[PDB]
Amino acid sequence: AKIIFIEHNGTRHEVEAKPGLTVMEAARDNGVPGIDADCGGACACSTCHAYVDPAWVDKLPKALPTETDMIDFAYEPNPATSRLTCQIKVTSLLDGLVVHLPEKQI
Ligand code: FES
Repeated sequence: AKIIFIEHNGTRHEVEAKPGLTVMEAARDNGVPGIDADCGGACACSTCHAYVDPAWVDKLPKALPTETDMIDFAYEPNPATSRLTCQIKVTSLLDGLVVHLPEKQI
């Protein structure tokens, strides 16, 4: 599945990710800048935060309380598009998924 990461400045990064990996791993293992992922996908750091493109928000699983509580700590969270990428599992249906990276991670 192809996953597209776009930095806050418009720089586009494309990666191919096997179903089963998380979007965070897809970015981390392929050298995409803008994602720190300090806690390693344990949903406890909010440094894997990204804005899902509106065209894809409804195609993703609903966020769990534990995730939303963490997003509150993220840098400039967006109520409609913000997600923790380590909580998004890649599947063939997400082929073409577009994710916008924030200016900074906290
Ligand atoms: S990598 Fe820490 S919450 Fe996603």
